[PDB]
Amino acid sequence: TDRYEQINDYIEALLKPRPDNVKRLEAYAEEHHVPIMEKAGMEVLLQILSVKQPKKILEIGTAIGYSAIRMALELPSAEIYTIERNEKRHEEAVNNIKEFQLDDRIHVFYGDALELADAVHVTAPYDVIFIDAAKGQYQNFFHLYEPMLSPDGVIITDNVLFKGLVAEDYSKVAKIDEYNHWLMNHPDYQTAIIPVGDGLAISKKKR
Amino acid sequence: DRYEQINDYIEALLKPRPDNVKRLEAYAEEHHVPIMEKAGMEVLLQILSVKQPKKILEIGTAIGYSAIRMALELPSAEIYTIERNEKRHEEAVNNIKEFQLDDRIHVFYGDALELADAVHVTAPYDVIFIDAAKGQYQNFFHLYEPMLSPDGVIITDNVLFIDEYNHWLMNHPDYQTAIIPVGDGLAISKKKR
Ligand SMILES: Nc1ncnc2c1ncn2[C@@H]1O[C@H](CSCC[C@H](N)C(=O)O)[C@@H](O)[C@H]1O
Ligand SMILES: Nc1ncnc2c1ncn2[C@@H]1O[C@H](CSCC[C@H](N)C(=O)O)[C@@H](O)[C@H]1O
Ligand SMILES: [Mg+2]
Ligand SMILES: [Mg+2]
Repeated sequence: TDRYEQINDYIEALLKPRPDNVKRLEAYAEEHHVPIMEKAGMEVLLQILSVKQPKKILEIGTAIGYSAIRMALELPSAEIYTIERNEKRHEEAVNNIKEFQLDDRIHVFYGDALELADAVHVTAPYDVIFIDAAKGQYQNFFHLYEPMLSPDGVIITDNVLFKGLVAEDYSKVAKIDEYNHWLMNHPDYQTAIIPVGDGLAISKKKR
Repeated sequence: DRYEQINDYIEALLKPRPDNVKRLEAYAEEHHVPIMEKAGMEVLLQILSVKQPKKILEIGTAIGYSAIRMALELPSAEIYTIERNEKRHEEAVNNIKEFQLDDRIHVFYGDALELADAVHVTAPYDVIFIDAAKGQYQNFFHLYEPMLSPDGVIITDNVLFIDEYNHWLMNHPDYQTAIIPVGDGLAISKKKR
Protein backbone atom coordinates (compact mmCIF):
# COMPACT_ATOMS: atom_id res chain seq x y z
CA THR A 1 0.00 0.00 0.00
CA ASP A 2 1.59 3.23 -1.23
CA ARG A 3 0.98 6.76 0.07
CA TYR A 4 -1.77 7.41 -2.48
CA GLU A 5 -3.98 4.52 -1.34
CA GLN A 6 -3.23 5.27 2.32
CA ILE A 7 -4.46 8.86 1.95
CA ASN A 8 -7.53 7.62 0.07
CA ASP A 9 -8.33 5.24 2.94
CA TYR A 10 -7.80 8.06 5.44
CA ILE A 11 -10.25 10.28 3.54
CA GLU A 12 -12.75 7.42 3.20
CA ALA A 13 -12.50 6.80 6.95
CA LEU A 14 -13.46 10.43 7.62
CA LEU A 15 -16.54 10.36 5.37
CA LYS A 16 -20.03 10.46 6.84
CA PRO A 17 -21.83 7.24 5.84
CA ARG A 18 -24.42 7.72 3.09
CA PRO A 19 -28.11 6.78 3.35
CA ASP A 20 -29.05 3.10 3.16
CA ASN A 21 -30.41 3.21 -0.40
CA VAL A 22 -27.21 4.90 -1.60
CA LYS A 23 -25.11 2.26 0.16
CA ARG A 24 -27.13 -0.41 -1.66
CA LEU A 25 -26.01 1.06 -4.99
CA GLU A 26 -22.40 1.04 -3.79
CA ALA A 27 -22.80 -2.58 -2.67
CA TYR A 28 -24.39 -3.62 -5.98
CA ALA A 29 -21.62 -1.88 -7.93
CA GLU A 30 -18.97 -3.77 -5.94
CA GLU A 31 -20.79 -7.07 -6.47
CA HIS A 32 -21.08 -6.62 -10.23
CA HIS A 33 -17.84 -4.75 -10.96
CA VAL A 34 -19.63 -1.55 -11.98
CA PRO A 35 -16.98 1.20 -12.12
CA ILE A 36 -18.94 3.88 -10.26
CA MET A 37 -17.22 7.01 -8.96
CA GLU A 38 -14.77 6.35 -6.12
CA LYS A 39 -16.07 7.62 -2.79
CA ALA A 40 -13.40 10.31 -2.37
CA GLY A 41 -13.64 11.48 -5.98
CA MET A 42 -17.42 11.73 -5.69
CA GLU A 43 -17.22 13.97 -2.61
CA VAL A 44 -14.91 16.39 -4.44
CA LEU A 45 -17.20 16.34 -7.48
CA LEU A 46 -20.29 17.14 -5.40
CA GLN A 47 -18.60 19.96 -3.47
CA ILE A 48 -17.48 21.60 -6.72
CA LEU A 49 -21.02 21.23 -8.08
CA SER A 50 -22.37 22.68 -4.83
CA VAL A 51 -20.16 25.72 -5.41
CA LYS A 52 -21.16 25.84 -9.09
CA GLN A 53 -24.89 25.44 -8.39
CA PRO A 54 -25.67 24.25 -11.94
CA LYS A 55 -29.24 24.13 -13.25
CA LYS A 56 -28.58 21.63 -16.04
CA ILE A 57 -26.01 18.81 -15.98
CA LEU A 58 -24.98 16.50 -18.82
CA GLU A 59 -23.44 13.14 -17.88
CA ILE A 60 -21.75 10.76 -20.31
CA GLY A 61 -21.75 7.27 -18.79
CA THR A 62 -24.70 6.59 -16.50
CA ALA A 63 -23.97 3.01 -15.50
CA ILE A 64 -26.52 2.27 -12.76
CA GLY A 65 -27.42 5.90 -12.06
CA TYR A 66 -25.24 6.25 -8.97
CA SER A 67 -23.38 9.49 -9.75
CA ALA A 68 -26.53 10.96 -11.32
CA ILE A 69 -28.52 10.18 -8.16
CA ARG A 70 -25.81 11.57 -5.86
CA MET A 71 -25.59 14.75 -7.95
CA ALA A 72 -29.38 15.08 -7.87
CA LEU A 73 -29.56 14.69 -4.08
CA GLU A 74 -26.89 17.39 -3.73
CA LEU A 75 -28.78 19.79 -5.99
CA PRO A 76 -32.56 19.64 -5.42
CA SER A 77 -33.38 22.17 -8.15
CA ALA A 78 -30.99 20.77 -10.76
CA GLU A 79 -31.99 18.70 -13.79
CA ILE A 80 -29.62 15.98 -15.01
CA TYR A 81 -29.33 14.42 -18.47
CA THR A 82 -27.28 11.24 -18.77
CA ILE A 83 -26.34 8.75 -21.50
CA GLU A 84 -25.74 4.99 -21.43
CA ARG A 85 -25.23 2.54 -24.30
CA ASN A 86 -25.36 -0.71 -22.32
CA GLU A 87 -28.90 -2.07 -22.18
CA LYS A 88 -28.67 -3.76 -18.77
CA ARG A 89 -27.10 -0.80 -16.96
CA HIS A 90 -29.55 1.57 -18.65
CA GLU A 91 -32.32 -0.67 -17.32
CA GLU A 92 -30.78 -0.54 -13.84
CA ALA A 93 -30.29 3.23 -14.02
CA VAL A 94 -33.94 3.86 -14.90
CA ASN A 95 -35.14 1.56 -12.12
CA ASN A 96 -32.79 3.09 -9.54
CA ILE A 97 -33.79 6.64 -10.51
CA LYS A 98 -37.44 5.55 -10.31
CA GLU A 99 -36.87 3.97 -6.89
CA PHE A 100 -35.32 7.18 -5.54
CA GLN A 101 -38.18 9.15 -7.10
CA LEU A 102 -35.79 11.33 -9.10
CA ASP A 103 -37.28 10.41 -12.48
CA ASP A 104 -38.79 13.90 -12.78
CA ARG A 105 -35.34 15.51 -12.76
CA ILE A 106 -32.96 12.83 -14.06
CA HIS A 107 -33.42 11.85 -17.71
CA VAL A 108 -31.61 8.90 -19.29
CA PHE A 109 -30.75 8.53 -22.97
CA TYR A 110 -30.17 5.03 -24.36
CA GLY A 111 -27.42 4.61 -26.96
CA ASP A 112 -23.84 5.53 -27.82
CA ALA A 113 -23.02 9.12 -26.87
CA LEU A 114 -21.24 9.67 -30.19
CA GLU A 115 -24.54 9.12 -32.01
CA LEU A 116 -26.95 10.99 -29.72
CA ALA A 117 -25.64 14.54 -30.04
CA ASP A 118 -28.78 15.85 -31.76
CA ALA A 119 -31.17 14.50 -29.12
CA VAL A 120 -28.99 15.89 -26.33
CA HIS A 121 -28.80 19.26 -28.10
CA VAL A 122 -32.57 19.68 -27.70
CA THR A 123 -32.10 20.40 -23.99
CA ALA A 124 -28.78 22.23 -24.33
CA PRO A 125 -27.12 24.14 -23.04
CA TYR A 126 -25.56 22.53 -19.97
CA ASP A 127 -23.86 24.20 -17.00
CA VAL A 128 -21.85 21.06 -16.26
CA ILE A 129 -20.73 18.27 -18.57
CA PHE A 130 -19.43 15.23 -16.69
CA ILE A 131 -17.43 12.80 -18.83
CA ASP A 132 -17.10 9.34 -17.27
CA ALA A 133 -17.24 6.76 -20.05
CA ALA A 134 -14.91 4.93 -22.45
CA LYS A 135 -11.39 6.28 -21.93
CA GLY A 136 -10.42 5.96 -25.59
CA GLN A 137 -13.29 8.19 -26.70
CA TYR A 138 -12.63 11.05 -24.26
CA GLN A 139 -11.35 13.47 -26.90
CA ASN A 140 -14.38 12.66 -29.07
CA PHE A 141 -16.82 13.30 -26.21
CA PHE A 142 -15.19 16.66 -25.43
CA HIS A 143 -15.16 17.74 -29.08
CA LEU A 144 -18.76 16.63 -29.60
CA TYR A 145 -20.41 18.07 -26.50
CA GLU A 146 -18.42 21.17 -25.51
CA PRO A 147 -20.43 23.30 -27.93
CA MET A 148 -23.44 22.64 -25.68
CA LEU A 149 -21.65 24.04 -22.62
CA SER A 150 -22.90 27.29 -21.09
CA PRO A 151 -20.62 30.35 -21.24
CA ASP A 152 -19.53 30.00 -17.60
CA GLY A 153 -19.79 26.21 -17.66
CA VAL A 154 -17.43 23.52 -16.40
CA ILE A 155 -16.44 20.21 -18.00
CA ILE A 156 -15.37 17.49 -15.56
CA THR A 157 -13.58 14.30 -16.60
CA ASP A 158 -13.01 11.23 -14.41
CA ASN A 159 -10.23 8.67 -14.89
CA VAL A 160 -7.55 11.06 -16.18
CA LEU A 161 -4.78 9.66 -13.96
CA PHE A 162 -5.96 6.06 -14.25
CA LYS A 163 -4.53 4.77 -10.97
CA GLY A 164 -1.33 6.77 -11.49
CA LEU A 165 -0.50 4.67 -14.55
CA VAL A 166 -0.45 7.75 -16.80
CA ALA A 167 2.30 9.29 -14.66
CA GLU A 168 4.81 6.49 -15.26
CA ASP A 169 6.30 4.93 -18.40
CA TYR A 170 3.24 3.06 -19.55
CA SER A 171 4.06 1.79 -23.02
CA LYS A 172 5.26 -1.78 -22.46
CA VAL A 173 -3.06 4.85 -21.31
CA ALA A 174 -1.35 6.57 -24.23
CA LYS A 175 -4.84 7.76 -25.21
CA ILE A 176 -5.50 9.10 -21.70
CA ASP A 177 -2.05 10.69 -21.62
CA GLU A 178 -2.79 12.17 -25.05
CA TYR A 179 -6.14 13.53 -23.84
CA ASN A 180 -4.44 15.14 -20.84
CA HIS A 181 -1.86 16.81 -23.09
CA TRP A 182 -4.57 17.77 -25.58
CA LEU A 183 -6.79 19.14 -22.80
CA MET A 184 -4.04 21.10 -21.04
CA ASN A 185 -2.98 22.72 -24.33
CA HIS A 186 -6.53 23.68 -25.35
CA PRO A 187 -6.80 27.28 -26.60
CA ASP A 188 -10.33 27.87 -25.29
CA TYR A 189 -10.14 26.05 -21.95
CA GLN A 190 -8.10 26.27 -18.76
CA THR A 191 -7.80 22.98 -16.89
CA ALA A 192 -6.65 21.74 -13.49
CA ILE A 193 -5.97 18.09 -12.66
CA ILE A 194 -7.14 16.96 -9.23
CA PRO A 195 -5.34 13.87 -7.90
CA VAL A 196 -8.32 12.34 -6.11
CA GLY A 197 -9.85 8.91 -6.69
CA ASP A 198 -9.04 7.91 -10.26
CA GLY A 199 -8.09 11.49 -11.13
CA LEU A 200 -10.39 14.40 -11.97
CA ALA A 201 -9.89 17.03 -14.66
CA ILE A 202 -11.79 20.30 -14.25
CA SER A 203 -12.00 22.47 -17.36
CA LYS A 204 -13.42 25.95 -17.92
CA LYS A 205 -13.69 28.54 -20.69
CA LYS A 206 -10.81 31.03 -20.67
CA ARG A 207 -11.16 34.77 -20.05
CA ASP B 1 6.27 6.80 -4.53
CA ARG B 2 3.07 7.13 -6.57
CA TYR B 3 2.02 10.35 -4.83
CA GLU B 4 5.14 12.29 -5.84
CA GLN B 5 5.14 10.73 -9.31
CA ILE B 6 1.59 11.93 -9.99
CA ASN B 7 2.49 15.37 -8.63
CA ASP B 8 5.47 15.56 -11.01
CA TYR B 9 3.26 14.40 -13.89
CA ILE B 10 0.76 17.19 -13.16
CA GLU B 11 3.56 19.73 -12.72
CA ALA B 12 5.01 18.69 -16.08
CA LEU B 13 1.68 19.43 -17.77
CA LEU B 14 1.34 22.93 -16.31
CA LYS B 15 1.61 26.02 -18.50
CA PRO B 16 4.57 28.06 -17.24
CA ARG B 17 3.65 31.15 -15.22
CA PRO B 18 4.87 34.67 -16.04
CA ASP B 19 8.47 35.57 -15.23
CA ASN B 20 7.67 37.69 -12.17
CA VAL B 21 5.57 34.86 -10.72
CA LYS B 22 8.40 32.38 -11.34
CA ARG B 23 10.72 34.71 -9.41
CA LEU B 24 8.45 34.41 -6.36
CA GLU B 25 8.52 30.62 -6.69
CA ALA B 26 12.32 30.74 -6.96
CA TYR B 27 12.67 33.00 -3.92
CA ALA B 28 10.34 30.79 -1.88
CA GLU B 29 12.42 27.72 -2.70
CA GLU B 30 15.66 29.54 -1.85
CA HIS B 31 14.39 30.72 1.53
CA HIS B 32 12.20 27.77 2.54
CA VAL B 33 8.98 29.79 2.32
CA PRO B 34 6.12 27.26 2.41
CA ILE B 35 4.04 28.72 -0.42
CA MET B 36 1.24 26.73 -2.05
CA GLU B 37 2.50 23.78 -4.10
CA LYS B 38 2.15 24.29 -7.85
CA ALA B 39 -0.46 21.54 -8.28
CA GLY B 40 -2.42 22.58 -5.19
CA MET B 41 -2.48 26.19 -6.36
CA GLU B 42 -4.00 25.23 -9.72
CA VAL B 43 -6.80 23.36 -7.96
CA LEU B 44 -7.37 26.34 -5.66
CA LEU B 45 -7.53 28.83 -8.54
CA GLN B 46 -9.89 26.68 -10.61
CA ILE B 47 -12.30 26.35 -7.69
CA LEU B 48 -12.10 30.11 -7.15
CA SER B 49 -12.61 30.64 -10.89
CA VAL B 50 -15.84 28.65 -10.58
CA LYS B 51 -16.79 30.52 -7.39
CA GLN B 52 -15.98 33.96 -8.84
CA PRO B 53 -15.67 35.58 -5.39
CA LYS B 54 -15.66 39.36 -4.98
CA LYS B 55 -13.97 39.40 -1.57
CA ILE B 56 -11.38 36.91 -0.30
CA LEU B 57 -9.91 36.61 3.19
CA GLU B 58 -6.51 34.92 3.49
CA ILE B 59 -4.84 33.89 6.74
CA GLY B 60 -1.11 33.48 6.12
CA THR B 61 0.28 35.79 3.44
CA ALA B 62 3.93 34.81 3.53
CA ILE B 63 5.46 36.69 0.58
CA GLY B 64 2.16 37.45 -1.16
CA TYR B 65 2.39 34.58 -3.64
CA SER B 66 -1.03 32.96 -3.25
CA ALA B 67 -2.65 36.39 -2.88
CA ILE B 68 -1.03 37.56 -6.12
CA ARG B 69 -1.96 34.39 -8.01
CA MET B 70 -5.56 34.63 -6.79
CA ALA B 71 -5.64 38.30 -7.80
CA LEU B 72 -4.34 37.60 -11.32
CA GLU B 73 -6.98 34.89 -11.74
CA LEU B 74 -9.76 37.25 -10.61
CA PRO B 75 -9.25 40.78 -11.98
CA SER B 76 -12.31 42.22 -10.21
CA ALA B 77 -11.72 40.54 -6.86
CA GLU B 78 -10.41 42.24 -3.72
CA ILE B 79 -8.19 40.25 -1.36
CA TYR B 80 -7.54 40.77 2.35
CA THR B 81 -4.63 38.86 3.87
CA ILE B 82 -2.92 38.58 7.26
CA GLU B 83 0.71 37.93 8.23
CA ARG B 84 2.38 38.09 11.64
CA ASN B 85 6.02 37.73 10.57
CA GLU B 86 7.58 41.14 9.95
CA LYS B 87 9.99 40.14 7.17
CA ARG B 88 7.43 38.16 5.16
CA HIS B 89 4.91 40.98 5.59
CA GLU B 90 7.58 43.36 4.29
CA GLU B 91 8.18 41.08 1.30
CA ALA B 92 4.45 40.67 0.67
CA VAL B 93 3.83 44.42 0.54
CA ASN B 94 6.80 44.95 -1.79
CA ASN B 95 5.81 42.06 -4.07
CA ILE B 96 2.20 43.25 -4.29
CA LYS B 97 3.49 46.76 -5.00
CA GLU B 98 5.81 45.45 -7.72
CA PHE B 99 2.92 43.61 -9.40
CA GLN B 100 0.82 46.77 -9.07
CA LEU B 101 -1.93 44.90 -7.21
CA ASP B 102 -1.76 47.11 -4.12
CA ASP B 103 -5.12 48.65 -5.04
CA ARG B 104 -6.90 45.30 -4.66
CA ILE B 105 -4.74 43.28 -2.26
CA HIS B 106 -4.60 44.56 1.32
CA VAL B 107 -2.18 43.17 3.92
CA PHE B 108 -2.74 43.24 7.68
CA TYR B 109 0.26 42.95 9.99
CA GLY B 110 -0.08 40.88 13.16
CA ASP B 111 -1.46 37.64 14.57
CA ALA B 112 -4.78 36.71 12.97
CA LEU B 113 -6.25 35.88 16.38
CA GLU B 114 -5.86 39.54 17.38
CA LEU B 115 -6.99 41.24 14.16
CA ALA B 116 -10.61 40.07 13.96
CA ASP B 117 -12.10 43.53 14.44
CA ALA B 118 -10.03 45.19 11.71
CA VAL B 119 -10.91 42.36 9.32
CA HIS B 120 -14.59 42.65 10.26
CA VAL B 121 -14.69 46.20 8.86
CA THR B 122 -14.59 44.81 5.31
CA ALA B 123 -16.61 41.67 6.03
CA PRO B 124 -18.20 39.69 4.76
CA TYR B 125 -16.00 37.43 2.63
CA ASP B 126 -16.95 35.05 -0.18
CA VAL B 127 -13.85 32.92 0.38
CA ILE B 128 -11.77 32.39 3.50
CA PHE B 129 -8.43 30.72 2.74
CA ILE B 130 -6.69 29.34 5.83
CA ASP B 131 -2.99 28.64 5.28
CA ALA B 132 -1.18 29.47 8.52
CA ALA B 133 -0.14 27.82 11.79
CA LYS B 134 -1.57 24.30 11.77
CA GLY B 135 -2.06 24.26 15.54
CA GLN B 136 -4.36 27.28 15.44
CA TYR B 137 -6.65 26.05 12.66
CA GLN B 138 -9.66 25.42 14.91
CA ASN B 139 -9.23 28.91 16.37
CA PHE B 140 -9.05 30.53 12.93
CA PHE B 141 -12.22 28.76 11.79
CA HIS B 142 -14.12 29.65 14.96
CA LEU B 143 -13.00 33.28 14.77
CA TYR B 144 -13.53 34.04 11.09
CA GLU B 145 -16.39 31.86 9.84
CA PRO B 146 -18.92 34.40 11.11
CA MET B 147 -17.54 36.77 8.46
CA LEU B 148 -18.26 34.26 5.69
CA SER B 149 -20.98 35.07 3.15
CA PRO B 150 -24.13 32.90 3.07
CA ASP B 151 -22.92 30.94 0.03
CA GLY B 152 -19.25 31.26 0.99
CA VAL B 153 -16.45 28.71 0.90
CA ILE B 154 -13.75 28.08 3.50
CA ILE B 155 -10.58 26.51 2.11
CA THR B 156 -7.88 25.03 4.35
CA ASP B 157 -4.39 24.02 3.19
CA ASN B 158 -2.10 21.64 5.10
CA VAL B 159 -4.80 19.20 6.23
CA LEU B 160 -2.90 16.07 5.19
CA PHE B 161 0.70 17.23 5.63
CA ILE B 162 -4.25 18.45 12.31
CA ASP B 163 -5.90 15.04 12.65
CA GLU B 164 -8.15 16.53 15.34
CA TYR B 165 -9.01 19.48 13.09
CA ASN B 166 -9.92 17.12 10.25
CA HIS B 167 -12.28 15.17 12.51
CA TRP B 168 -13.62 18.41 13.99
CA LEU B 169 -14.13 19.90 10.52
CA MET B 170 -15.74 16.82 8.96
CA ASN B 171 -18.23 16.54 11.84
CA HIS B 172 -19.24 20.21 11.80
CA PRO B 173 -23.04 20.58 11.98
CA ASP B 174 -23.21 23.73 9.84
CA TYR B 175 -20.62 22.87 7.19
CA GLN B 176 -20.08 20.09 4.66
CA THR B 177 -16.46 19.38 3.74
CA ALA B 178 -14.53 17.46 1.11
CA ILE B 179 -10.81 16.67 1.36
CA ILE B 180 -8.74 17.00 -1.81
CA PRO B 181 -5.47 15.03 -1.66
CA VAL B 182 -3.30 17.48 -3.59
CA GLY B 183 -0.05 19.13 -2.46
CA ASP B 184 -0.18 19.36 1.32
CA GLY B 185 -3.91 18.54 1.26
CA LEU B 186 -6.86 20.86 0.70
CA ALA B 187 -10.16 20.98 2.57
CA ILE B 188 -13.14 22.63 0.87
CA SER B 189 -15.92 23.59 3.28
CA LYS B 190 -19.35 25.08 2.62
CA LYS B 191 -22.60 25.81 4.48
CA LYS B 192 -24.85 22.74 4.50
CA ARG B 193 -27.89 24.56 3.11
N1 LIG C 1 -19.63 5.95 -26.06
C1 LIG C 1 -20.46 5.66 -25.03
N2 LIG C 1 -21.74 6.10 -25.04
C2 LIG C 1 -22.53 5.97 -23.95
N3 LIG C 1 -22.21 5.16 -22.93
C3 LIG C 1 -20.93 4.80 -22.71
C4 LIG C 1 -19.94 5.06 -23.78
N4 LIG C 1 -18.89 4.26 -23.49
C5 LIG C 1 -19.08 3.76 -22.25
N5 LIG C 1 -20.35 3.95 -21.86
C6 LIG C 1 -20.91 3.61 -20.53
O1 LIG C 1 -20.39 4.48 -19.52
C7 LIG C 1 -20.28 3.78 -18.28
C8 LIG C 1 -18.96 4.12 -17.60
S1 LIG C 1 -19.07 3.84 -15.86
C9 LIG C 1 -20.07 5.21 -15.36
C10 LIG C 1 -19.93 5.42 -13.86
C11 LIG C 1 -20.98 6.39 -13.33
N6 LIG C 1 -20.76 7.76 -13.89
C12 LIG C 1 -20.91 6.45 -11.83
O2 LIG C 1 -19.97 7.00 -11.26
O3 LIG C 1 -21.79 5.95 -11.14
C13 LIG C 1 -20.40 2.29 -18.59
O4 LIG C 1 -21.55 1.75 -17.93
C14 LIG C 1 -20.56 2.19 -20.10
O5 LIG C 1 -21.61 1.28 -20.45
N1 LIG D 1 -1.60 33.17 13.74
C1 LIG D 1 -1.04 33.72 12.64
N2 LIG D 1 -1.43 34.95 12.23
C2 LIG D 1 -1.02 35.45 11.05
N3 LIG D 1 -0.01 34.90 10.36
C3 LIG D 1 0.31 33.60 10.53
C4 LIG D 1 -0.21 32.91 11.72
N4 LIG D 1 0.57 31.83 11.89
C5 LIG D 1 1.34 31.70 10.78
N5 LIG D 1 1.30 32.83 10.05
C6 LIG D 1 1.99 33.07 8.77
O1 LIG D 1 1.40 32.30 7.72
C7 LIG D 1 2.40 31.90 6.77
C8 LIG D 1 2.17 30.46 6.35
S1 LIG D 1 2.82 30.19 4.73
C9 LIG D 1 1.57 30.96 3.74
C10 LIG D 1 1.75 30.55 2.29
C11 LIG D 1 0.93 31.44 1.35
N6 LIG D 1 -0.52 31.32 1.66
C12 LIG D 1 1.19 31.03 -0.07
O2 LIG D 1 0.79 29.95 -0.49
O3 LIG D 1 1.87 31.74 -0.81
C13 LIG D 1 3.75 32.11 7.44
O4 LIG D 1 4.53 33.04 6.68
C14 LIG D 1 3.45 32.65 8.82
O5 LIG D 1 4.29 33.77 9.13
MG1 LIG E 1 -14.98 6.80 -13.63
MG1 LIG F 1 0.23 25.54 3.20
